[PDB]
Amino acid sequence: RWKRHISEQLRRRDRLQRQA
Repeated sequence: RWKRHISEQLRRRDRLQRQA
């Protein structure tokens, strides 16, 4: 499910990679 919430983020603002 997170794939839909990340697919748009990782594509726009992939700032989660640093958040972990």
